[PDB]
Amino acid sequence: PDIFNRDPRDHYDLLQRLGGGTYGEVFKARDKVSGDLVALKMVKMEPDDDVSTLQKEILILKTCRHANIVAYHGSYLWLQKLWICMEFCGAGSLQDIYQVTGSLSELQISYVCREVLQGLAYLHSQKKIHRDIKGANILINDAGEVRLADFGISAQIGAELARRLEFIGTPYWMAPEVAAVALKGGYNELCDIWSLGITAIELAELQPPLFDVHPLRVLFLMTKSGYQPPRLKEKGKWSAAFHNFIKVTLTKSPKKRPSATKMLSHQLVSQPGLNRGLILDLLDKLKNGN
Amino acid sequence: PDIFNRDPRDHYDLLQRLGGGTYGEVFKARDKVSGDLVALKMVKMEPDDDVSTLQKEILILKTCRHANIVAYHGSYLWLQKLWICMEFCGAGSLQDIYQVTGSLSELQISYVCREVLQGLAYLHSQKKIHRDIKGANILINDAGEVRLADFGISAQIGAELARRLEFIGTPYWMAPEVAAVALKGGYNELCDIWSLGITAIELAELQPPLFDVHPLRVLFLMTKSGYQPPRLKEKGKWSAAFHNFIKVTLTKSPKKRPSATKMLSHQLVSQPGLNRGLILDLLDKLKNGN
Ligand SMILES: Cc1c(-c2cc3cc(NC(=O)O[C@H]4COC[C@@H]4C)ncc3c(N)c2F)cnc2c1NCCO2
Ligand SMILES: Cc1c(-c2cc3cc(NC(=O)O[C@H]4COC[C@@H]4C)ncc3c(N)c2F)cnc2c1NCCO2
Ligand code: NA
Repeated sequence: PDIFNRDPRDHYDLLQRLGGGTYGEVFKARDKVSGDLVALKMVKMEPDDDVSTLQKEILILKTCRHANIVAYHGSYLWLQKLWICMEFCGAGSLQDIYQVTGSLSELQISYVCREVLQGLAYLHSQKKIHRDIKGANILINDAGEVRLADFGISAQIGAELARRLEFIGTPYWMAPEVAAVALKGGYNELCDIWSLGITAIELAELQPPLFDVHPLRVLFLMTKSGYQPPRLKEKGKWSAAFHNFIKVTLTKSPKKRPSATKMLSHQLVSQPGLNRGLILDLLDKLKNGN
Repeated sequence: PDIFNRDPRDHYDLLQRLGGGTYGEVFKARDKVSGDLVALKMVKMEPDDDVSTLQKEILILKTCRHANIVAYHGSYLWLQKLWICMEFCGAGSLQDIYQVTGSLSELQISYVCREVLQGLAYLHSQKKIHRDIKGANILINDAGEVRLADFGISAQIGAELARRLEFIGTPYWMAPEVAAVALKGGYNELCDIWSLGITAIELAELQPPLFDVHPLRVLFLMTKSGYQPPRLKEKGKWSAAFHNFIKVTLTKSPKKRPSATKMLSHQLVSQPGLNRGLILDLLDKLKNGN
């Protein structure tokens, strides 16, 4: 896959850290030669991470042509630190945008959901799971394309699972079923479908349900037997299709939750009038206001 | 249950913390009146905590009279902290002991296994799961009795989760199945039967299996398909019954792992001659070598 064995700072200059920690170590950078702006993500490499596996995963990312996946431009290995070069989105995430433009329109939310579903179906078709669908992780590039970042690499999943070990504690005494559950963490492809439903509410109300309750209490609320899937709080403001999209995506039982493929036949994401223009208006509103 | 809503510092002199963090906030203290030594566990309360659930949970521990459960002496609620008064064990945990005496004999381990099984049977009958069966959490009072601690109350569960929130992330977007797993769902009480089998090995070799391996790598191995349940290293050193005890307690599938009650019929734990005299000898060995 031709992963560079060079210090990426040999070719780029870091300008700005992105995400405030929510993205990890991700930087806005400038191609020294061409001056092009890119995003460099640094995935710390453990000695255990087999570079043979890395090469296979990077090849998959390099050959990706899906319009809803963040563009891969190359990668670097230097001092056991893997760097991935991708497109830089001046607009950033949808969270960066609606924090300025405000509530997104139903059609705009519909376009976003359709595009994210298309991307989710591509990831799921590779037996990948995103696990963190949310406004902060859906990116709008300068051309108005909705894209998800594909970080399906063992070194990244290993880092996430490294925090999961600090969460569950020491494993030496754990039963196999406890270790298996803790490892998977309940994450399954259809969990991205639920997360998208929540995101649609986030884009519609500028925050997810129960955001006014501190996390610990929400975890106990979510896991009550009678926990009910959230809904939009302003009925009249939205069509029956939007409400139904939420109802269907936010199915409590994973077995009965529809896949990304099936969801693409839903009225809200199949309706006429969904075109890139909707995002170009949003970008205009962000750059120039009212 | 009469949870005294007075300052417990008025009735006890705090002498020294216990456990070095593994037990949380625990203090060896003295009753200012009777002079008896006690163990106080300080649980951080949330301003949200439902006090009705707390009372219902303390009454159960108060009316507990099981010989294999640490006695409950009373509790205090003060300045957003729940203090639980219990008996104090001058010898500490089996871990604190075998780190000085060396490995235990098969007969001593058999006695510890029957008593722990007795305590587990009680907790499992209450729909409670210990989850932390290990030498560090098996206490030995001066009389040679083996006792498990019953901290099966919501305040403690929330207390421990609040400490681990930094390692799991925000929950607002998580699907129900993901939230359920993060809150220790997905397995049975039989996981304690496994943890005791590992503990039996721990008491005989001073270490759980694979202790010399990185906890992350261990987890991966346990989840691997062909994972072999651990066994005792030196076969000749132990009886056929002890080996079988390990074999059945370390059954891979939980659907086939016997219950605490069913294990109490195993030869190793139903053999005559098992009494606290075995531990009183270990405590003597702890006091003056040999
Ligand atoms: C989303 C993500 C990324 C990631 C962020 C990017 C941000 C931007 N742009 C941006 O942030 O712009 C704002 C700052 O300046 C103006 C805007 C307000 N561009 C490209 C990115 C890119 N390719 C990425 F892969 C990297 N790692 C991640 C995640 N999700 C969580 C798991 O780890
Ligand atoms: C085990 C536990 C406890 C707990 C510890 C106790 C320690 C001692 N004694 C002791 O440690 O003595 C040594 C240090 O000094 C001399 C000895 C070497 N006595 C009574 C205890 C008692 N009743 C407890 F409930 C409290 N919270 C816990 C756990 N397990 C993890 C979850 O939270
Ligand atoms: Na062993």
